[PDB]
Amino acid sequence: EIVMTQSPGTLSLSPGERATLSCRASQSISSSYLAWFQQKPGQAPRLLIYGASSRAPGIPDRFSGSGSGTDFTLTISRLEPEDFAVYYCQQYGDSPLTFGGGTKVDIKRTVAAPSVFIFPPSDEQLKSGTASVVCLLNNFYPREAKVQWKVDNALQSGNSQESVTEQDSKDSTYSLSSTLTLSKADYEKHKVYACEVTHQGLSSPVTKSFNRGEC
Amino acid sequence: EIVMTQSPGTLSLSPGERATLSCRASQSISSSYLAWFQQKPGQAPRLLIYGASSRAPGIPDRFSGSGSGTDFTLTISRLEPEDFAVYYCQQYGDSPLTFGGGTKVDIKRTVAAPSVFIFPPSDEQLKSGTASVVCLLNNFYPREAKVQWKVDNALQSGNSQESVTEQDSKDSTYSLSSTLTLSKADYEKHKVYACEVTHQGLSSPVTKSFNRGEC
Amino acid sequence: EIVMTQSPGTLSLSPGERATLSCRASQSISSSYLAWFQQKPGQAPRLLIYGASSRAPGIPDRFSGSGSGTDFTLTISRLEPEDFAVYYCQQYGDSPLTFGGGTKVDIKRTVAAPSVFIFPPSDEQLKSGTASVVCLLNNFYPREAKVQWKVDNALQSGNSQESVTEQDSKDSTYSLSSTLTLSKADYEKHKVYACEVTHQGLSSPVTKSFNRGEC
Amino acid sequence: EVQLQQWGAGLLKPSETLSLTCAVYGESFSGYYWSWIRQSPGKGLEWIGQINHSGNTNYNPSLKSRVTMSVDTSKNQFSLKLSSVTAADTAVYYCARELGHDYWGQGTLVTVSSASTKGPSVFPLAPSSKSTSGGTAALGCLVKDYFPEPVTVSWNSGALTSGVHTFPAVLQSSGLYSLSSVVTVPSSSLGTQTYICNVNHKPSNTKVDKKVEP
Amino acid sequence: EVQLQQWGAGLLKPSETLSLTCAVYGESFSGYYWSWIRQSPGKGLEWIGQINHSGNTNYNPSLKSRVTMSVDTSKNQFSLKLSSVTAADTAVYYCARELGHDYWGQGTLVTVSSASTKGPSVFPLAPSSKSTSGGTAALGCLVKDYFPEPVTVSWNSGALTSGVHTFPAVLQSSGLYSLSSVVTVPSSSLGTQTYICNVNHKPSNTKVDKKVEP
Amino acid sequence: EVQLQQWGAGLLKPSETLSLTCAVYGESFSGYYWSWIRQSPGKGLEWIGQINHSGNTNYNPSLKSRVTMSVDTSKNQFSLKLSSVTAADTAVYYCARELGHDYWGQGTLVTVSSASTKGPSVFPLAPSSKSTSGGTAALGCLVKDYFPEPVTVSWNSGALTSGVHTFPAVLQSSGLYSLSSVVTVPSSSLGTQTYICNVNHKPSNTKVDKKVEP
Repeated sequence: EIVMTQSPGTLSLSPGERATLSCRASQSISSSYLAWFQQKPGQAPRLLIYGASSRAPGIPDRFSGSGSGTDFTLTISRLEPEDFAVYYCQQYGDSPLTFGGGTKVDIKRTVAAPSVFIFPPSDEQLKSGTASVVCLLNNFYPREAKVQWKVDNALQSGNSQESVTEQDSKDSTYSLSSTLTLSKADYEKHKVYACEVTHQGLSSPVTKSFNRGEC
Repeated sequence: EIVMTQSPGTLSLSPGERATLSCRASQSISSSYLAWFQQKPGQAPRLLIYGASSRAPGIPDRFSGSGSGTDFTLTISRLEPEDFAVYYCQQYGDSPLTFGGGTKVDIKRTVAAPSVFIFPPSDEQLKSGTASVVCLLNNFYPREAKVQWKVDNALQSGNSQESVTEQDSKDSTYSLSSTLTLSKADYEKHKVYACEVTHQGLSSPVTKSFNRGEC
Repeated sequence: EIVMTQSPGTLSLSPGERATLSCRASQSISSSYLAWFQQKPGQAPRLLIYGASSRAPGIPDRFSGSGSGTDFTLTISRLEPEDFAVYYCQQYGDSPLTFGGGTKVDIKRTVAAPSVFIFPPSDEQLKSGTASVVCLLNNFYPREAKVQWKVDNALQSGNSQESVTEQDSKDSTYSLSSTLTLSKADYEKHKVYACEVTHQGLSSPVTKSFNRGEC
Repeated sequence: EVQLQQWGAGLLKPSETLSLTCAVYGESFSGYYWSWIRQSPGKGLEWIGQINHSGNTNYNPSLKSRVTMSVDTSKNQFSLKLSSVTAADTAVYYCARELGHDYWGQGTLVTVSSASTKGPSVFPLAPSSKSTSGGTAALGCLVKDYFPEPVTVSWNSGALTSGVHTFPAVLQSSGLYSLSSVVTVPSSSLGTQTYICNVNHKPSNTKVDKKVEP
Repeated sequence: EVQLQQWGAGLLKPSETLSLTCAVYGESFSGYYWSWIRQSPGKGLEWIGQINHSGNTNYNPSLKSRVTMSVDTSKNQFSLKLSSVTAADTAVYYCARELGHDYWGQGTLVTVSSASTKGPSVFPLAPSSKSTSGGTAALGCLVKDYFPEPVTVSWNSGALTSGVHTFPAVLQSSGLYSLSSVVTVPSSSLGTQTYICNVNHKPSNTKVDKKVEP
Repeated sequence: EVQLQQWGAGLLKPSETLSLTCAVYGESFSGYYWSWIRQSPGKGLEWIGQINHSGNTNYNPSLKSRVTMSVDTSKNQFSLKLSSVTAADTAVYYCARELGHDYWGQGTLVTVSSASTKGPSVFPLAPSSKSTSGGTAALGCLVKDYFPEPVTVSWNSGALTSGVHTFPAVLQSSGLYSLSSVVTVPSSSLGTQTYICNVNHKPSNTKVDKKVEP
C-alpha cells in the first residue's frame, strides 16, 4: 500500500504559464511505474504520462513528465484553456493500484470583493417547524473565505453548513452561501443575527446584521 | 373493540340555535373517558371536550359536554358560523381507540326550488363509442333529491351516478347533477330520455324530457 | 408449431372495393379451427371470423371467410373507412397458438412524385465528430422508394438507415428520410455526396447532389 | 409544541406495500407514543397503531397481520408499512401524538387502484333548447376518463368566477374518474362573449382550452 | 364483460427479470385460463403461456425455460415472470382469456436496453440553395442522441402545425434514439417569419428551442 | 476500441448488496483482466479488483471480505457485487481494462441512503433593505427536504439566466437534501417585473411556481 501524496489541491495559475505537479510517494516505486491521469468534469480519467517520462499516444507535447524514486513531477509548459482539470498520479509497480489524492488547476484573476447579502426566514418556513437563516457571498475570486455566524452577539460553531459553486465560465469567480439551520424556539428566543465574512479583498471584515420583527 | 354510534349526520340547524349530538356507545365507558373531536374540511380533527364533561384549553365555552356510562351528549349553546363541521366522538378507556361515525351540521335556511336543466349527449362522444345523458339541478336547499331516470316509459335502476355539491359560502344552496351513461345500441334504440326530479320544495313532482330526432 | 404465412404483404385497394386475403398454413388445420383478427392502430386485436366460416357476434355482415384444409380466405365485400388496419389469422388445432405474419390495407389514390430535398452536415455536428447526410422525399404515394448513396462517384451501402412516416390523413401520401453517417477524415477528404432515387412516379430517375465548400 | 411533517408514496397499485413516514419537530421525540390514524371515505376515523422510541408497538386487532411500524430515534422519525394493500386502503393517513389529543399531522391522500395514468377528454356541453329558459342558461364542459385524483377546471383564464359549479369527482365502474363543471349565464350573452373552460391535469401534463359550441 | 387492466415495469436492462401483472374485474376469475400474448415489431403476435386458478400452466415451447406465471386467487390477479431479458424482448404484452377471443388487455410496452437517460441534442439544418426551388424548401433540426422513447418536436409552440412531418424514432447502435422533423414552408414566409423547433424531453426536462435560417 | 457500457441500481439501502454490470463491445474480450475503480468525494480514486474470462480474481486487500465478482463469457459481461453496503460506499463506479490505461467506462453513480422519496418544499427568500444595495439585489427560493438528488431550478420559465447561481445540494442530518438558487437584479427591475422560480422534481412529479414577494 504505497500512499501517494500530491501538492495542495488548490493550485491556481492564469493561462499561459508553467504548471508543476508533485506526487511524492511513500516508497521507491519499482521501475518508475508512475502514470499521470487527467479527469475533466463529468468524464473518466485519461492518461497523459506513462512510465513517469513518456507521453501516451495522442497526447500533445505540452505535458512533460520527470522524476524518479519517490519524487515525481508533471510539467505543463503552456496552460491551454482546455487543461484546467484534476490530475491524478497512479503507481502500477505494486499489486494494489494506488491513485494519488489529485490536484486541480483553476484560472487566476484579479482579486474581487464578495457582495454580502443576508435573509430572514420566511413565515411558512417558520411555521413548518424550523428556521433557516442564510447569508450569501457573490462574485469573489479567491476561493478561501470564512463565514462566522453571530446569534445574540455570540459565536455559533457547528450549527451551520455552507456550499460553493464551481468556477464561473464567464468571469472565473466563485459564490458562497452559508445557512444557519435553527429551531423555531431557538430562533424566536434571540434578538439579533449576523454573519461575519473575512476575505483578502477587504482589509476590514464586514458584518451584515438584521433584527427579527421588522422589515 | 367498543363500536360507537352517533345521531343522524344530517342535523340542520339555523345559526344562533342550540345544537345537541349523541354518542351512544356499545358498552359502559370506563371513568367517562370519552372525547369529542371537530374536523373542519381540509384539516385534521381537534379536541373540544375531554373526559365528556371538561372543555380542552383554548376552546370557547360554547361547547359543553354531558352524559356518563353508555350514552353521551354534546351541546353547543350558540352556533357560530365557524362551527359547521363534522363532529367525531372518541373513547380512550379501552385497548383499541374507537371513533364515532361522525355527524355534520350545516346552515338551515328557507326552502328553494331546483333549477332543472337537461343536456343531450354530444356527437363526438357518440363517435367515440359511449353515450352519457346528464340532467342537472341548480340552487335547491334540502339534501334529498330522488332524481330517477325514465327511459322509453320504462323503469331504469342502477345505471346512473350522481354528484352532490358542498355547502355554498354565499347563500348555502346545493347543486346535484346525475349522469345516465348508456351503450350506443341502447342509446339509438330508445326514443325518450327523462329524469324524474322529486323534491319536498315542490308539492307536485315535475319532469323534463327530450327525444332523440329533434333539436 | 404450425408456421402460419400470409401471402399479400401490403394490399392497397380503393375505398368501396372488395378485398381478399390469404392465410396459407404449413399443415392441415384440425377442424377448420382458424380465426381472423383485426388490430386498429394503438388498440388490441379483435375477432372478426371464428371457425374460418362464421362471423363473431356483433360483427357486421360485410366480413366473410372461407377455405379449408391448408388454404383460408377472408373476404371484405365493401371497404368502409373504419376497415383499414392490420389483419391477423390464428389457428387452434395444435398445442401452441400461432398467429399470422400480419397484413395491412390502406386507401388507394393516384401515384404522386417524390420531392427530393438534400441537406449538408452542419458545422456544430461536424465539430461534435458526426457527419450526417440526409435526403428526403415528400408526398409520394407508392411505398417503394430506394436511396442509393454515392460518395466521390463510388458505390457505398450498409452505412445508411431509412425512416418512413405513417400515411397522411389528408392527402394519403408518404414522406421518407434516409440518414447517412460518416466519420471525420472520411467526410473531410470526400468531395461529392448524393443519394439516388428509383421510383415509378418518374420514368427517368432524378439526382440532385451537392458539394462541400460552397452553398 | 410539536410540528409533524409527512411524506410517502401517494399513488399505489394493488398487492404493493404502503410506506409512509412522519417527522417530529419542536419538542422531544423520546418519552411518548406516536400514532397512525386512517380516515377512509364512507367509514370513520380508524386507529392503526402506536410505536415509541424503544420499538414497543401496539396494533389494532383488525389491521394486525399487515401493519408493521419502525422507529428511527437518531433522525426523530417513525414510519408505517402496510403490506398487500387492496382497493379498500384508499384513505387519508395521519400521524399524531399518544392519542391525538394535542397535535395531528396534515394528511397524505393514499389511493390504491389498478389503472394507468390517463389524460382527460373534455367534451362540450351544448345548451339544449329545454335548458335555455329564456333568460337563464347553463354552459359547461364534461371531463371524463382520467385516473389521477387532481384536476382543475377554469373558465376564460379565471375571468368567470361567479356561477361556476365544479362537482366532486365520481369513480365509475371502470377504474377511472369523471367530473362535470357548469356555469350559468344569460342566454343573450351566449353569442356575444366566448366562454372557454381551461381544464388541466398535472399528472398527465395537459392544458386543453376547448370551446363550448351551442 | 370483464375488464383486464395490467401494470408492470415499462423499462428494463439486460440480464434482468421482467415482471407483469394483470387484474381481472367483473365476471368470475376461476374456471378459466388466462393467457399472455406478446406482439413484437417485425415479427407477429406470439402466445407465451396460460395459467388457471389452480396453478396449472401451459407454455410455449420456444419460451419454455424462461417463462413462469403465478396466480393470486385472493385478489383475482395473475402474473408473468420472464427471466434474463435481452434486446430481443422489446415488445408489447397483452393479457387476455385462454384464446384471446372475448376480451384482451390494454398493451404494456416493454423495452430492454442497456443505456442511461441522456438529454437530446438539437442540430440545426440550414435550407440549401439547391433545396430552395424558388419557394419550396424544408427546415428542421435533427435530434441526435436521447435514450428514452418519448419526445415531441413542435414548430412555433403550435402556431405552425401545417406541413409538419414527424418521422418515427430510429434506434442507433449506441442505444440512443434519433428523431428528425421537417416543415415545408414558402421562402417568403420563411424570411418574414422565423421558426423554432421546440422540444420537450420529459425524462431529461430539456426544453431547447433552436431557430435555423438560410 | 472497446465501448464499455455500465448499468445497475443507483439508489440503495444500508445492509443491502450493490450489484453493477459492465458490458464489453468492440475487440476481443478473452485474454484480458477487467477492473472496477471507485471514485468518491472526499477520498480519491480507489481500485476494487480484477477478473478475467477464466474466473481468476484479484481483490484489493482493504475491500476483500465484501467484494465478489463474476464473469459471463457467453454475453461478454462481468459484474461486481459489493456486500453489506454502508453509507460510506456512496461513490462513482467505473469499469476499465486491467490497469485503466487504455479504455474506461462511463461511470455509475451509486448512493446508499435510508430514506423514502420526498417532494421539495420551496420557500421564498425576501430581499430585505440590506439586499437592496442601490443597484443590486439578491433574490432566491430555498429548496429544502427532498430525498432524490436531481432537482432543477429555473427562473421566470427560463427567461432569466444571467446571475443565476444554483448552489450544489447539501445532505443534512435528516437524510434529505437542501438546495439554494439565487439571482441578482436591479431595484427598478424588482419594482417593474415579477419573478418566479420553477422548481421541479421528477421522482415526486412535484413542480412549484413560487413567487418571491419583496
